[PDB]
Amino acid sequence: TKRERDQLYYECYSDVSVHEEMIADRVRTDAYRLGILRNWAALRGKTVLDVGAGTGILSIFCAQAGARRVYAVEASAIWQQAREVVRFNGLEDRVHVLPGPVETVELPEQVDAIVSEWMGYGLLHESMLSSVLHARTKWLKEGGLLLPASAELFIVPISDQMLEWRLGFWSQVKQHYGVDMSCLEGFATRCLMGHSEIVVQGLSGEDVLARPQRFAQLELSRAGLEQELEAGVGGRFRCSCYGSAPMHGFAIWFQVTFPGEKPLVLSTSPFHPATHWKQALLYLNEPVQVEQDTDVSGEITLLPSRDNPRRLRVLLRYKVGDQEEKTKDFAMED
Amino acid sequence: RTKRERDQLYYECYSDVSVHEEMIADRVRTDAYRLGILRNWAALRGKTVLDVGAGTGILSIFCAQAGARRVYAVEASAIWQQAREVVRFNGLEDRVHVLPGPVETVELPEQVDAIVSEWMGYGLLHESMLSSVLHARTKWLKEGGLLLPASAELFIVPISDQMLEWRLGFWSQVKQHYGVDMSCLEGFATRCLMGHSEIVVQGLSGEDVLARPQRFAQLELSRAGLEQELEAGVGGRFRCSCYGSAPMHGFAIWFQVTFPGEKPLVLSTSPFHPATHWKQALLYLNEPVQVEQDTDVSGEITLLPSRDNPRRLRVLLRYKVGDQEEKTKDFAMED
Ligand SMILES: C[C@H](N)C(=O)Nc1ccc2n[nH]c(-c3cccc(S(=O)(=O)N(C)C)c3)c2c1
Ligand SMILES: C[C@H](N)C(=O)Nc1ccc2n[nH]c(-c3cccc(S(=O)(=O)N(C)C)c3)c2c1
Ligand SMILES: Nc1ncnc2c1ncn2[C@@H]1O[C@H](CSCC[C@H](N)C(=O)O)[C@@H](O)[C@H]1O
Ligand SMILES: Nc1ncnc2c1ncn2[C@@H]1O[C@H](CSCC[C@H](N)C(=O)O)[C@@H](O)[C@H]1O
Repeated sequence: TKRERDQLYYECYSDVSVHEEMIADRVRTDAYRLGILRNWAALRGKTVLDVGAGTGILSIFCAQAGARRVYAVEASAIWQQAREVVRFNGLEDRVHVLPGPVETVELPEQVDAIVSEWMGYGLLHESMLSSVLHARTKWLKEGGLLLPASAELFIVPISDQMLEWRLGFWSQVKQHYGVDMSCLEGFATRCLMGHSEIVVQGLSGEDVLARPQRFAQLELSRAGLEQELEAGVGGRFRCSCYGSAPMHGFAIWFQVTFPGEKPLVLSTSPFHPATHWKQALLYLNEPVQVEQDTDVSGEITLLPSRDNPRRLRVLLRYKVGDQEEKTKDFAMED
Repeated sequence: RTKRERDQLYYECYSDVSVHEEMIADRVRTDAYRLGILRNWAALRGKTVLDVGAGTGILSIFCAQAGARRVYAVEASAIWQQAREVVRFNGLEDRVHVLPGPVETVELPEQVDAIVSEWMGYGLLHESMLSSVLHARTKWLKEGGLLLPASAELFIVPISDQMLEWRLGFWSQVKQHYGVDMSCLEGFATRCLMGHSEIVVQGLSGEDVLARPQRFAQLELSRAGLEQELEAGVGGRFRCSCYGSAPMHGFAIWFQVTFPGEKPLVLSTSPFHPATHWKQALLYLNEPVQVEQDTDVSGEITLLPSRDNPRRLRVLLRYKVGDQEEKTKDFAMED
């Protein structure tokens, strides 16, 4: 039920831990600070809607860039901590915390700018972008500023170092304890790779087996986008492996772009500094060995789950070299 | 919340590889049992063994290697199928017999000369598996029979969790990195991280320990009314004296278990010993208390099963810190 699903979802954000995690994410939090301060021209003297203000930090960054008024809308009980932070920084007169969903809140005026940190695992887990787009339609003036303004999604075949050690563990028992358990490699593979869950795990550049491929671009200003999101977003990809590796499946990640000076990009690439998002891993049922110039192709759609519209679903089709086309349907882990 | 529903959810954890990888990767735990079993070759060579919860079968195989003639590997989760294959692959399928199902209901062809079991949960008694080992002792161990391990001890000490101290202080550091003062959120963070009634499993070290650890219970597995003690709740009074000035966050408990020898082998989960998968079980007060050198800390702790889930550890804590009034807190193992 909606009532139950919202209450359960907002329960997460009424607790300190996820906000500690988000603000401790320097890459994420510095990116928004600099994205905002670099848009001082467009914000100074202007009104801002912060969609999902949480502890209020981004609304305060907007005030510090010289916005005349900032509506900090927060649906979870954390709105009380945002009010306390705004009062505590002496900005009660410039930042107004409004409890409740952005979909139903009443702003006194339309706004010149929206700022929101709406991105989930795999970019679209939690489906918060719908709330930002709802706010854009209803509260942003024609021509108004969107922070960030766009998002891009990337895919690449990976060999996951940590998964490889966990799979290989059972073959090393004999050397450690004088019992041969190498026969549980099959079992370990079914348990760790044969599930249909998206796995959130940080990779390094060494886990990446080809040139990453962009499979989608979301321009938040593009009319049509709400409908695209419920249809599902994605496309085809093609790439060539660098070398011999046990391929475990694919990583997807995203970046978002603030307008500038010059445009600031917040990346969640494994080639770039770690963020709380890590990457979203799509494991094959078992490893497939690949080689220099092995062709990996397929097609991916990100769409909301039927039973929970905040639950990211990934439909993957893929071909590794001369192995036949396969299909796998993933849902975000609990 | 039916018994058959609680059981199938519990055993579904053990039917998956992850827990068995974690346990076998725990060198301290796994070496202690290898060594504790092989050290006991005398009483095992040519003898019958019951392995209560054989899992992937590893301890059942240590016993065959120790020279046991017949080992019954009882395992209630679907992992018994993986144990059968491990035994087969190590060429031991005539000495080690994997029997599926709960030890409470399975049929051995005979009484056994030894029980071995790795029954220990977080805070020692989380999962309430000791009850199954004792059921099997009563029902299947011969008079004068051997138990591996033989005893367990519970320990308690006031702690100043350096990790929690960092997390509570985090909101005071926001102004320095980002130019926003969020120091006013310390109270909120304290309510969230300390104000709940969950036992937190977390690895401490000496720097976290505020006093001499106190033993608050000794479980001799051979002792008669132990099952009844477990139902009533095991525990006892404790008192200690703080080492220095510190924000006290609460208590850590841990356990060791002892195998008979050589000398007796002690598997310890103390924060002063090498790290295990069990770590320590943390009991936080609702908020920090400032203690000083020689600040007196005392109370009484009971460990017992929860009412709704009998496999869920509950801790009743009564404590007093200096001249603050006695307080009470009732903890249940985190899910
Ligand atoms: C949208 C925003 N920009 C964001 O980054 N949110 C974050 C940030 C940090 C998180 N740490 N863990 C989680 C998390 C953990 C478990 C479950 C879920 S959930 O089902 O999507 N949920 C919100 C209840 C989320 C985080 C979510
Ligand atoms: C008793 C045995 N000796 C042992 O050490 N068991 C272990 C060992 C490692 C574990 N890693 N995580 C868990 C764990 C994680 C979630 C839930 C639970 S549970 O409620 O107690 N349950 C079994 C369903 C347990 C472990 C249990
Ligand atoms: N439809 C909606 N209306 C209002 N707030 C929402 C919302 N959907 C999600 N939120 C809130 O949006 C927040 C996203 S997390 C980001 C919090 C804060 N802006 C920061 O950057 O640290 C959560 O607090 C969540 O409760
Ligand atoms: N009453 C019971 N009867 C049989 N098996 C049980 C049981 N209670 C718990 N178990 C099983 O006991 C095991 C304990 S943990 C794994 C122990 C394994 N012998 C090892 O040391 O690596 C789990 O596999 C669990 O499923």
